[PDB]
Parts: sequence; C-alpha cells; structure tokens
Amino acid sequence: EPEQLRKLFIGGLSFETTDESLRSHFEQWGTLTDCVVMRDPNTKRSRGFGFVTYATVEEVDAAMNARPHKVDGRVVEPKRAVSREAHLTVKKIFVGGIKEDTEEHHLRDYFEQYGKIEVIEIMTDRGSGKKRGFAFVTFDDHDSVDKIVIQKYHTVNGHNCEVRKAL
Repeated sequence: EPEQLRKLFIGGLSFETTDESLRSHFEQWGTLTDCVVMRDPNTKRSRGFGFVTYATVEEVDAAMNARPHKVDGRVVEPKRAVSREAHLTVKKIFVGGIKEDTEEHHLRDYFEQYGKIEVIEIMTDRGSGKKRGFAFVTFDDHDSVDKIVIQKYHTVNGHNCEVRKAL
C-alpha cells in the first residue's frame, strides 16, 4: 500500500525510452499509477532512468519476477524505491535474534520464499562453537533482500528477528 513500496527505480534506460514506452512495457505486470522517464530539464535528453509506480506491491513483485527486462532493446535495472534511506544493493542480509536454537533449515524454510538462497551462515562462537544468535543469508538476487528488509517483522523459529542488509 504505501506508494514508496509500489515504486520501482528503473536505471539503464535506453535514451529512446519514453514515459509511454516505459509505461507500455511495465503495464504488462500490473496497473501503473505513475511512470516517468527522468529527462534533463533543459535539453530534455533522457537521464537514462525513470520510475514506475504499480497499483500494488504484488504487481511490483510480478515486475521483479519478470526480470531481466529488455525495454526498447535495452536490459534495464529495476530496483524497489528506498523504504530505508540512494540504494544499498546487497544480496546479503544479517538476521539477528535467532538465539542458540535456530538452525539452517529454519532460515532456509523462511527466507527461500523471498528468493534463491545461496548461502546460509549461522554464526557460532570461534572458540566454543556455540551459536551466537545471528546469521547471514545470501541470495542470488538483491530483490530478495529488498523485499525482506522492508518487512516490519520477521518470525523464524518463533523468534522475532531483526533483519538488516549486510554490507
């Protein structure tokens, strides 16, 4: 529902791309309430990026699931608009508050519905091997992380975890 969560920044645009062609393209995945190609204020030459705003987050998901997008012959780069202020495009997340009893399958089971998981790193003490209560999950795509980080809550193995982008 909030507009910010229904907006996609689309970089790598062909300078030929217009609001109309960008809209015609992205409308294939949902109702677009907004669609703008960023142009220079004087020359009107495209800035190479724009934004599209869907009527729903599900439509945003559909547009991201439909990548790679080739718009006007160019593979563009869609990213969800910053809930948290730019953009920190990472494929890794830190998951805190899992305690000493949340295992790898707990994390996979939960986080896999967000994207393809490549690495699950449940942190253990270097000396004792005891779980430290936090993990790192690496997906094959930044969008997984973007969907994840925007969530108000995360409950894995009964814990309310704190999930942040990992640098």
